[PDB]
Amino acid sequence: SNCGPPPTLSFAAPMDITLTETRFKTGTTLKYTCLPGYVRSHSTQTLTCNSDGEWVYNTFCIYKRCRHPGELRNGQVEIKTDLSFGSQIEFSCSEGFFLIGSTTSRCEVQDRGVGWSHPLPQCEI
Amino acid sequence: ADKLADAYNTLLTEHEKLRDEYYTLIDAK
Repeated sequence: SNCGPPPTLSFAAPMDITLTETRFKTGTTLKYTCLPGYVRSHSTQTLTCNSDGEWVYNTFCIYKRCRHPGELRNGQVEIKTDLSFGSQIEFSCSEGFFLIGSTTSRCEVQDRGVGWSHPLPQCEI
Repeated sequence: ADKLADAYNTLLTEHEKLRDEYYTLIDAK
């Protein structure tokens, strides 16, 4: 009847109670917080220990979404996946227009939020 | 995706504004 350390998470870290003992009461809960790139998903950002030595939670943090970076005059901003954290958008020009600058951008953590890694390109000539 | 971009971004800004406005509340009991 005993669960060890919490599993560490990709999406959230614990709210600092670092003065922690080797295992945790078979009914204890754990207040968490979203990591950079993620926003709070459910009412409950928490882990919990059940009667039989396991850790259990619902994923309470989801990829934050970027702004759409606006029109690309004479080009095409193409969303591969989506516009949320970790996802790439591609730039490409039309007709005779060549593209100058980055051909990709990725929702990266920026400030306390989430922006595009590379600036928009110019679609010119 | 010229005006749909504008629509999305706006929605986002609201949703973002809603997101934590809601949460800052449920946090604040």
